[PDB]
Amino acid sequence: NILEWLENPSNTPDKDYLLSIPISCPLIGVIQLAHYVVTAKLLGFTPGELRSYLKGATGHSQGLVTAVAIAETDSWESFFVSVRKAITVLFFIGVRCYEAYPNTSLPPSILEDSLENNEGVPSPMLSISNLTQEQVQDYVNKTNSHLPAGKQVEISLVNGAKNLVVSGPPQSLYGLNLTLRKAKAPSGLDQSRIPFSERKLKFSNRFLPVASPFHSHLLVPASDLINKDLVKNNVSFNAKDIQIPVYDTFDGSDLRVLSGSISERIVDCIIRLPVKWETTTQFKATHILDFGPGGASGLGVLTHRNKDGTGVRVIVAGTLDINPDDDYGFKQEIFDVTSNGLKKNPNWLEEYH
Amino acid sequence: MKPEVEQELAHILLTELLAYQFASPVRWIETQDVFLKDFNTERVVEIGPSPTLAGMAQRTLKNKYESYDAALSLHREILCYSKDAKEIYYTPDP
Amino acid sequence: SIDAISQVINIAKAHPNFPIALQWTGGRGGGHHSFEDAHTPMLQMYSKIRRHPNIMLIFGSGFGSADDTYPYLTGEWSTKFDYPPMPFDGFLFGSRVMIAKEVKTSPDAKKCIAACTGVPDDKWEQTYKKPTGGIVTVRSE
Amino acid sequence: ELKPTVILKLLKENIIQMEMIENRTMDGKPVSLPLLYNFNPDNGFAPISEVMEDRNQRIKEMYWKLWIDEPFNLDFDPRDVIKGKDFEITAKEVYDFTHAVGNNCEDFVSRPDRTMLAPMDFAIVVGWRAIIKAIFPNTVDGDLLKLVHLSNGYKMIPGAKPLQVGDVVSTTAVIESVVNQPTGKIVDVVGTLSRNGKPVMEVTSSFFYRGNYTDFENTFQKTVEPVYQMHIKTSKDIAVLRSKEWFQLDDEDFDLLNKTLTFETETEVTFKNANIFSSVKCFGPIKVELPTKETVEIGIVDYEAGASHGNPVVDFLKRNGSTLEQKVNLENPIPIAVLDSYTPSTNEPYARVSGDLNPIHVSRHFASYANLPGTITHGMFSSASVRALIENWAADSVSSRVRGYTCQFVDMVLPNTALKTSIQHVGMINGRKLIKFETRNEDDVVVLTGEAEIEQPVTTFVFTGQGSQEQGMGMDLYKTSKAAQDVWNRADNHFKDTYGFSILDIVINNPVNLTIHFGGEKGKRIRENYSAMIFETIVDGKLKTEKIFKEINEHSTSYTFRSEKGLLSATQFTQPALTLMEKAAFEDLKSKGLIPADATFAGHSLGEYAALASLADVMSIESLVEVVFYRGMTMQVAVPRDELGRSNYGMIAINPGRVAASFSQEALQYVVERVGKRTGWLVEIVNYNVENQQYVAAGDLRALDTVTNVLNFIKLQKIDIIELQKSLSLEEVEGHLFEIIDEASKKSAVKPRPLKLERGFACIPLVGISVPFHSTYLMNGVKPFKSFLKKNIIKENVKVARLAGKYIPNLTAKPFQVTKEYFQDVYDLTGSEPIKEIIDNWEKYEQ
Ligand SMILES: Cc1cc2nc3c(=O)[nH]c(=O)nc-3n(C[C@H](O)[C@H](O)[C@H](O)COP(=O)(O)O)c2cc1C
Repeated sequence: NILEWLENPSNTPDKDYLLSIPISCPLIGVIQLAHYVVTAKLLGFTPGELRSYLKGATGHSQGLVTAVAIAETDSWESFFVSVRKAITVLFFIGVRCYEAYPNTSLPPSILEDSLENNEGVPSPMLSISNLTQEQVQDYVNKTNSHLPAGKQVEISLVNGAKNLVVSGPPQSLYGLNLTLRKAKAPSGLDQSRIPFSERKLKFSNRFLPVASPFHSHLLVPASDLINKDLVKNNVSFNAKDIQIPVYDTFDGSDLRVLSGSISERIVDCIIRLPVKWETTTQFKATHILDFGPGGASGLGVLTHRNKDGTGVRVIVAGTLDINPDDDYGFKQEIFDVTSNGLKKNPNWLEEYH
Repeated sequence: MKPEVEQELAHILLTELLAYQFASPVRWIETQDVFLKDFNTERVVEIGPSPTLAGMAQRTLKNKYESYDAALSLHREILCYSKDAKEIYYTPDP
Repeated sequence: SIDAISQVINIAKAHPNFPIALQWTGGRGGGHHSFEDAHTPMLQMYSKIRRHPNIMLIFGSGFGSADDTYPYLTGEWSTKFDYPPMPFDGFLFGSRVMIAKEVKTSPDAKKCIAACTGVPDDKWEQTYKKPTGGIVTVRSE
Repeated sequence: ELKPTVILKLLKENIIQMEMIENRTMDGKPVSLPLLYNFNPDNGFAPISEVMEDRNQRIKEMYWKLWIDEPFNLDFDPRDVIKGKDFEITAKEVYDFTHAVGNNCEDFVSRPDRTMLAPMDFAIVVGWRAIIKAIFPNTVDGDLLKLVHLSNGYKMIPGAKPLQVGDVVSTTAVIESVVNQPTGKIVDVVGTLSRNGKPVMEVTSSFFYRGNYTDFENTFQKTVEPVYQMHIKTSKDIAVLRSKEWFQLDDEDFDLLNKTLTFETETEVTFKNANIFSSVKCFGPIKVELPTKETVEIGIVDYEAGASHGNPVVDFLKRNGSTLEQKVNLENPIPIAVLDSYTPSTNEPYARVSGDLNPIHVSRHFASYANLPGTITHGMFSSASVRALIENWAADSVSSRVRGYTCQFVDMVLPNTALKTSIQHVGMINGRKLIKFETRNEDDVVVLTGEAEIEQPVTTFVFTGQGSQEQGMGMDLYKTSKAAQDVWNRADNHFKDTYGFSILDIVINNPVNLTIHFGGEKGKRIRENYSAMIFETIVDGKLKTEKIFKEINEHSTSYTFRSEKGLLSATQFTQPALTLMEKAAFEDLKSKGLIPADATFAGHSLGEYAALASLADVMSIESLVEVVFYRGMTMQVAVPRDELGRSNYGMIAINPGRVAASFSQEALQYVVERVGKRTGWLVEIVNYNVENQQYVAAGDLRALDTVTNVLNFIKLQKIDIIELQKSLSLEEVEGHLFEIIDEASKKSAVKPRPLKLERGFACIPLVGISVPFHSTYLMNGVKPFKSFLKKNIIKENVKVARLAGKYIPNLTAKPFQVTKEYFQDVYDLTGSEPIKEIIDNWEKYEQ
């Protein structure tokens, strides 16, 4: 009862309930759709009018869905079947992927230890920062060495340069976490009097706020089932109908140039295939608009720090706050009338030529 | 096999192992590996005056079980009757 | 130091209308030293350094000709490390000049300096242990 | 959807009828309870009165239709076994149950490449119909609407694996006790869920029909009396025991004097009146302690009495004995956690999975008719709900570990109540953690209380060998623990009375020297035990036997053991001291109930005797100190000695790591085997302690001095033998070090008589040792010991299961198994006649 929880906060279930995918997937999408709409309505545009100004769109993980659906959008009357398509996909992703691999009690001993070691509260997706993709894959290959097929962990997201995300069963991800715990170094080690080459790896690692192992072999079973379900309802995405490029999460390609089903792709693109985020953000643009979840903790800023010096300028569309750095921009720029609403990030090559 | 028969046999096997242990060498490395890896002991308790066989099993863990332990998320605990009374008898401080 | 750079950035906000020449030296320089790499710090601080127009970024240490120095001017150097082009505003030459006709460096001393085979940034760390290209580190009083 | 719940009308002859309807049934077809009331207008004040006759029967009939899938027959003997139904555990019945009670343990959730396990809680789903039937017979006439659940527990029979998704389960309920009390009737039922012939777990439920009963003719009680231990010390003691007609042993001639008896009793009683018993049976085996501390049946307790008033047998044993309880408290309770729980919004979910369609929990009009606070939550829910907490937090979510759980339903709970339940670690029982819990509600009333037995983590005991013995070792424990005292004292006595010394003394104050005196008649008894010390030596068929104590003879007045340091470090005493300290310590642990059942064990050289003694009671405390003591005398004698009693041999402790990071185990083996063959001397690797770090070699002192120097060379030379083995041939590097050997071997042969081994880069001399034991050197001394052992380790004390799979020897490094396979490996490592025949004709299978 989404409407109920909204009206009487008193009745809203635990974060634990709200976060598990079957209800969290669809809701997140509604949040994104909802943001699209405040931007569209407040600009004086139709859904499609907004969409026309776009060189293209793309989502990260489950965000791919709304990007596809957003580009199929034309007029307000028509906007709603587009909404239906999006959230009825997310709903099935959520319901079926949960069924495939549902969270089970963490041995309190593990939770205890993982906590007094400043790591997260064990979940199906670990995020490792400041390690080569190669470096990370190395440690996981080691960890996986000792485990059975059904307990193995893989790279789910290559969000960026030295930023990755491994995923699998929480307990085996905790195992990787231990093998890592010895290989690192206390953050305030002060290796300033040690010669550079000779110094020790400092790096960050934490569990992410998610109930399920996205982009892992744990979910492959729900793949065929979800699609079989997607067909049993109105949902499908014809390349004819998408009006602007929707960059494939793995390829970096367009989803329109596709022999088979575009629906079936983005399902397998969220459930089984990795997200090579930088390669999927191949495009060139002046401005990137972030409609996805979580203010400055969200996808926009991540992609921004990937691009920094290249003249791309990210704007967080869902949060009216203030950046002390003007590193990126918040909700305001999208609507400002002054020349103050047209900011661009430097391209060092040009600026300092 | 008949119970009485099993005894009789198992008996002489036991006495054989003990008699000849005298000459054959002590395969402790292989032994530790049996209970450390095949059995995956989490509490190995040494019953002796001082912690000699313990630090033995401890080195063995660092030397070989470094990775195994990590992945399989098994917390091992190595206790000597000599020095770790509290932990064996389950009687702690506050 | 990376912290040291961050300090200069603060002296910079201090008087935004004042020219500050941030001479980023490395660990591979002459005389006084540093345990620091010549690329890492700059590769890491560059973006922040560049949001202050009063900072004139100057790369120094390990340079001797227009040729090896050029890529740091193009901004092409930072490319080896999968980073956007990262161009510099000038260069300082400390060691390269010690032989010049007009430094007071003694005859036999200029002769000594030349005949030192250099060493790539690849292997400067070895100054801490062996003579490396005819150059060792040694600690002051 | 709306539906009829109650129907009120008249019937023939002025009888009000309240049709009380339950819609949630077994087949969807509504069931009904006919409540009948006499209307009578002649009593203006109380017109309506209830038809009481057959009232219980009508209520029973309706409960039957809801619980029992059988024909309504209330004609069981309450004494007859109730067979259940076979029951296959579907994957989904599990999903439903776990989710109904809220048990999110991964052991029950379908995961790839693992079979689904069923919660011990699930036992109630299986046995419910078999069990509940037990309170139904006419001879146990209750008002099922006033029925009350007191308790319910599950006990896993040892060795039985947990319920699985595959399993087919046969259930049997018997009804152990049915007694009329002041306040009401109590029925104690026992379920036994079996699988594939074998019994898997026991389920215990006790129910209560409140009310006033005179049913005495249909009341009976069986109880399992605790084990009584009795220490027959005196002669009148034995007399008093023989005085009782129920004391009945097999051979009346049995020497009770100085033994310890145990009485494992069951007393079966039948009531005939309020306080007076109708009959009292009391039977059980009488057992006697062996030296191994095993217990063997000696006879019977056989009591029988009509018109009794009390149990005489138990009263006797109470006053004249002690009561062995297997539960042993900790010193202080250790808190585990305090956890927040909730009861379900509706009860239908639990009712559906469990088969408890009792309307009390689901239909408000039934609840209200019974005068309950509302639609009470299934007590059985809270059992499973709380249990889940214990499972998670006390067993670290290892379903396997909880092997016992029990639950007392203190008070009722309504749906949507919050329940802080707290859990502490209270004590031990047989290696399992005893855990107590208590659950209070929002008004701080206690609602639940029970206990659980939880397996300890996988335990392995390793018993220490010689080398670390300290003066006073484990003497503190002698002062505090009773178990300890018994072990030491039994031994110390045996030593005093047969060899004339106190092992306690030697340990307590390390004596420089010690003389035995062969005094009077007892002095002379002692010295013969010294004079019979033989060391046999089978050499090419010939048996070269010598006296161990050369000098003790018919004219000796005393012997004297000597040691410049202190006799506690002379192996003949060292070994008993160690074995004793350990065996004592372990028996204290055993007494505190701290020893896991399935624990695996191993000992290091000497400690292997302590290990076998401690875990498998293969020998008496005295047999141990004996064997071990001779094992030491034996070692002292198997090597030729000087005037000053010097040795031609010794041991070196090596560390392949220190020679070279390259120098492997195969490298130390290789090097030692060459210096062995080359110099034609004796070096062999004796201790394999820590891979690539700690090894020990023994043998000819000269060969030890070569290896120690050969090694020193290979280090300063930086010789990677793993690399030279690739680049050169076998014969090539062979000769290569054969040369290195020969330059060092010259040097030590030219050294004085008993060469003094000195330190190395990776070699340390083991100061003390003089016998090359754990080499082949002692093969000749095998068959005299092999008889000594056989004379002290009797067939009857080797219980197979105590060793099988748990005991890791030293000869073999593989867990004891009595298999053709195993037997062969032993021959291979040893070559023994007794074995070879056995391997050769293994098909001695049939008696
Ligand atoms: C002989 C010699 C004397 C130096 N004296 C100073 C000084 O008084 N103050 C200062 O900030 N840097 C001093 N430096 C550091 C240089 O100015 C410059 O940072 C460094 O030499 C550049 O490294 P490079 O010689 O490899 O190009 C000296 C360097 C050398 C080789």
